[PDB]
Order: sequence, then C-alpha cells, then structure tokens
Amino acid sequence: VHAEVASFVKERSDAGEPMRAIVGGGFNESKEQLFGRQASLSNPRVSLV
Amino acid sequence: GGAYDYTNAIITDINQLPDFEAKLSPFGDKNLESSKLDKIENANIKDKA
Repeated sequence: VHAEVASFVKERSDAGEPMRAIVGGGFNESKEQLFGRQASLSNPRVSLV
Repeated sequence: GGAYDYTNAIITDINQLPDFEAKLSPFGDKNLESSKLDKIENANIKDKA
C-alpha cells in the first residue's frame, strides 16, 4: 500500500499537481525494518515515521 | 559495483531475502565501507549469529 501511495503521489506531481505523503508501519518497528522499508520507499515526496 | 560500497547495503538486502537474515551491531553508527572487510571464507552459518 505504501509503494502504491508513493506511486500515486509521483503520478500527480509529475502532472504538475504537487503532493506529499507521510507513512509509518505497524507497531514498535525495529531499525532493520526501517532501513529495509526506507530502501523500498526511497523516492522524495514521501516521509517515513 | 554499487551501493555495496557501504556495509548497510548487505544488511538491508539480506533482510529482503526469503530465509537469510542479518542484524546491525547494537554498539553504534558504524556504517563502514565494504572495501575494508577482512579476509574470511566458509564461515559455517545457519543456527548461529
């Protein structure tokens, strides 16, 4: 879902309509999960909590 | 040949695999290059850390 939201935000922004997203995963996530998810979510206009 | 300049890239990419796992040191912000790894082969690993 997070990759899709990143994709939707890119699709609207590249069309001239700027948009951004803030995202966070599950409960009590550990460091390894944050790095692995950041690497899988690397584009700008996206924030990870 | 890529992001594998930095040790982190091995730890993330292992964490993407089906059954292989890896975890970063709890001692601090090491983020060393792979270029300075030491010579070691055939480290027998499955039920170990």
